[PDB]
Amino acid sequence: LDENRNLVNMQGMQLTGYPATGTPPTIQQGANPAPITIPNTLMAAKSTTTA
Amino acid sequence: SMQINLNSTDPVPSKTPFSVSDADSYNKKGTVTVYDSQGNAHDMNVYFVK
Repeated sequence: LDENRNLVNMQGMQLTGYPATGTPPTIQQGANPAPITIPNTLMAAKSTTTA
Repeated sequence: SMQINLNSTDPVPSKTPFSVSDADSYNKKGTVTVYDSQGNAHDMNVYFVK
């Protein structure tokens, strides 16, 4: 991880990837894979609409 | 030129018609890029509803 926590190699270059996005994150297979970040984030307070 | 192949166990995308990126609204996504005379670039998304 870089300090933005974008994944990088020994020389800081961004390991591009196909982004799981949306909610739950869904694989954008075929979107331009671009720099991938693993930043920590709050676990969204999302409702128990159906249980 | 972009070519695709599919398997027909897919349903109707429940939210029909297609919309830009809402996740259920397409059986597959595609992307390709084009150009214009200013030297710009656009990016095109391609989607499938069957």
